[PDB]
Amino acid sequence: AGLNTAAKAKGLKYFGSATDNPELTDSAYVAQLSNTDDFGQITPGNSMKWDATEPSQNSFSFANGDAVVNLANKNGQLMRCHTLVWHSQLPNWVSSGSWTNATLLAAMKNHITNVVTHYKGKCYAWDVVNEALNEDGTFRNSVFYQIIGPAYIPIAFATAAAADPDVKLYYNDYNIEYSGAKATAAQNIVKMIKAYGAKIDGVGLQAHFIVGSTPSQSDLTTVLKGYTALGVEVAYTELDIRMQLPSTAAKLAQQSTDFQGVAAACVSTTGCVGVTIWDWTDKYSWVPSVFQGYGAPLPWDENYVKKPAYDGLMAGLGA
Ligand SMILES: O[C@@H]1[C@@H](O)[C@H](O[C@@H]2CO[C@H](O)[C@H](O)[C@H]2O)OC[C@H]1O
Ligand SMILES: *[C@@H]1O[C@H](CO)[C@@H](O)[C@H](O)[C@H]1NC(C)=O
Repeated sequence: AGLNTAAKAKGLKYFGSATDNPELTDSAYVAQLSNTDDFGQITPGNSMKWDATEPSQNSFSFANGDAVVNLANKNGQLMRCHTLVWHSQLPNWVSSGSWTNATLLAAMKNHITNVVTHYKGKCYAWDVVNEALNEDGTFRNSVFYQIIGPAYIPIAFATAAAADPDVKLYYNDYNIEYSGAKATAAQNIVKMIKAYGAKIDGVGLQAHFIVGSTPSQSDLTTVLKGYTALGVEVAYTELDIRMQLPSTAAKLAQQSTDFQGVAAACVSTTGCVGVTIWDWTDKYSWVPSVFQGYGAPLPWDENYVKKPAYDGLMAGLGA
């Protein structure tokens, strides 16, 4: 009957979607987000990030994150929880701080423990560290890397695992879905976390792709299997396939095949537990405001009508 039923028929745990709190007032939107034929899983796009959950040091704020969890709960949908440690969407107090390793570590760990404990039992997975890599596979020079060094990564994982030993702990990034230095470096992150003795369960592959320039199914699959070989699971976490505007029939058809290969790569890899799209309607995509001249990235259009990419996903899921 839909993306989520099809995914689960093939052994995935879910097909899901991100959302954000302003969208939850739109009844037609909510009705489709709440359609469990299509979505068995939800990710909050913004309300579990650091700025949203710890706007001042030791002063936590969960209303907006909780409202997304309550909608998934109402629907019987799983949650992915996103994201504990990331260089973006930090509150001023983190980015402007005069830190030592000891004082930043205490603040980071306190952030993790409080947010993960708050959501204990409520998340299928956490994206514990997000976007820690440069494109060449070096570490991104965030505040956390500059002050703490590489250890911030395993320390973050270990702190999350202490707070909630059951939730799947993921490393999440973009441009780690195709073969190259960045994906190799993401494998090396998995290895490093375990060499520290810390827990990592999954690799999250954002999958912000471009129509006509999407990784092939074969390379996607090689990359997925390069992570599952390490003894972790994998998921596509933020799938969207942005097109160079204007939209045309031919671009919409290409977009379909591009989405199809992503779904099919996940099915083909035992250990790929699911796909989440970064919202589901073009109306609410983050893409146009960030990638100038691109848009129409999702399987429904801006009036909530299915595009050819819906069918491409269904075909890649073998439905
Ligand atoms: O802020 C980051 C964006 O930079 C990231 O942009 C990448 C750039 O490389 C490719 O173009 C990839 O397709 C895009 O998504 O996307 C995640 C976001 O948080
Ligand atoms: C910060 O402290 C931890 C020990 O808590 C350590 O693993 C790491 O090397 C330190 N980093 C730096 C840059 O001093």
